[PDB]
Amino acid sequence: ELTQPPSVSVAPGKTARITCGGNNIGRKSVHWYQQKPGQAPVLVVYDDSDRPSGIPERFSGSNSGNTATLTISRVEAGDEADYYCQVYDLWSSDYVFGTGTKVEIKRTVAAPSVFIFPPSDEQLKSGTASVVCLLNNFYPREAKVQWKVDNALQSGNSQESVTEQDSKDSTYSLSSTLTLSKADYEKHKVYACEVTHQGLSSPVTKSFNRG
Amino acid sequence: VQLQQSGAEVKKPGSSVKVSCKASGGTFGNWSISWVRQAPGQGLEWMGGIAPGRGEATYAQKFQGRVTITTDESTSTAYMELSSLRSEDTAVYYCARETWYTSGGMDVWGQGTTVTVSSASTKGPSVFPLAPGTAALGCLVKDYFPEPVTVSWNSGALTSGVHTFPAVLQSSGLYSLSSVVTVPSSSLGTQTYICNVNHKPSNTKVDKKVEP
Amino acid sequence: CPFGEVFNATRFASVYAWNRKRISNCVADYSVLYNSASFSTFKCYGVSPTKLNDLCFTNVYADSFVIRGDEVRQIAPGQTGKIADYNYKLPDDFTGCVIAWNSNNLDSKVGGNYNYLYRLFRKSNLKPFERDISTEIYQAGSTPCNGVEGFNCYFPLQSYGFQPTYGVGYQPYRVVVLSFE
Repeated sequence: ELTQPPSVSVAPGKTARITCGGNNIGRKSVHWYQQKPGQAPVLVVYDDSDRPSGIPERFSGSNSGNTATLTISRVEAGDEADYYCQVYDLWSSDYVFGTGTKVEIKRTVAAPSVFIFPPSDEQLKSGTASVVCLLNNFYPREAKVQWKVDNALQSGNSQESVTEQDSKDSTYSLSSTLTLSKADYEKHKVYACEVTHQGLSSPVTKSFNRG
Repeated sequence: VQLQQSGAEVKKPGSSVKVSCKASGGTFGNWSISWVRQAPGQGLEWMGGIAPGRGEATYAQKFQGRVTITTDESTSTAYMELSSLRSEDTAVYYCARETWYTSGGMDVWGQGTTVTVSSASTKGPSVFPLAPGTAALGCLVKDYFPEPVTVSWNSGALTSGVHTFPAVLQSSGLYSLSSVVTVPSSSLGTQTYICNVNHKPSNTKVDKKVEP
Repeated sequence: CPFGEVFNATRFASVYAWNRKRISNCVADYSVLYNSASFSTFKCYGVSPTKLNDLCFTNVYADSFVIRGDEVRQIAPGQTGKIADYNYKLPDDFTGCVIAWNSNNLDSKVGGNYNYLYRLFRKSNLKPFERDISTEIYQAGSTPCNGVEGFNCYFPLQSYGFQPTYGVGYQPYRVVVLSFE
């Protein structure tokens, strides 16, 4: 039922290849849809290797029995999107899509710009505090944001939401928040944020004293 | 030729929702429209389809017996009704034109309507600041419902180095969002920075000046 | 050998009155049909299309008709619906291939090709490889029709719409069934 790799990462200038494997797929019908964050799918390749009006000739399709592959020639910074393959299974009368493949553009190893945000004087009045640690423009996506509170490693009360890959420099951005009660906030002093990442010679720590 | 869908809805679990899909070009003509949903952070999923010119609709076997896809040509608007809403039925629901020259595809894609299917309540977000060689400062948007929140900086003055992080589903049934910016350190003591948070489904409009 | 005027034929028959060609004592190739990308599908039941090229069979029957896209799944052993019950049923021990390709360019007209029909109403189900071409005014109610086509008295042959601009599930699909004995 049209299984795709979870994600492929191709270097700029190189050719991205996204396979789409199913059982007895049409000899003339595999469709490819590009979907960018917050947008509707856009049909880029249809009928295995054909392309609509307006789709650049860089996109190319191919089919060899039970596996179809999408060929994005000379991948640049504006190609980060989810790609789904879709066929019309005549033997099931259903439109069947693919699991989706995320395309990450490779880049020179960028280091994260680590910032630390103490809670505001108004946020403490509500009874709950939240300390934010910002990781700005880094690559690759794999980072490790562990919270050190008075040299004591923290776990459990941290939420990480990472931005999608940028449209120009293909860099990510991570934010990790430490949400604890105002009572437990006064029980500590030095709130730190140790960021481990490739391209960093050693972990960087942006800390602050409570007050 | 362009498809337009209804606005986002917040229906309590176990209820039923109706989703409209109107064609901009007068009438649907002799085309057929299919419905495709997408769970948050997941793939595309086919639910069914309808040919408004022939009055016949077919549903996918997974959704067969739960959806009802009907139209009316007095307004030329396709409808999709999903009964027995469950927490996993939260998705962005699309309506797309079925192709006729591609042997099985979808041509034009509607913008998409997002149901939430949550037992939570409406709430406005409180905006707490984030005060600070470059520098970074932001405003933390916390505890709201539903998802859509648009954050602008100085009402649109600076947008070059802005990062609005995606919402985080907190355990309280609400969401949390942070928006940061990167500005030169020399302009901190002079240029004033303020963030503009706009949460329409609660009519909340907050502006908070950010400063060390 | 007479495959040429079976696939590349100009007009095909309706599903309620499908045709059948007696293919025997002819040099037959089944690798051209798989190499010809002019089709949309090629599913074989029991027999493999890889060995089909070097096999001597007694007789070969090719059945041709036209249905819709969403009705192709019913040209398979053990399926129901409007077809495979009143139009064209396959035996459960079927040993052959089912070729089917889209034909929106030929079998669909802009005004509406009402020349292709399918059997909507019938009392008894069709046996495998049975061909019913009657025009009996179907009686579903308690009032015997007997010629008249009043209420609960329907003509059993309904026609397909077949308009090109609709989706592919509603488009005409030419089907050729290969049976080997």
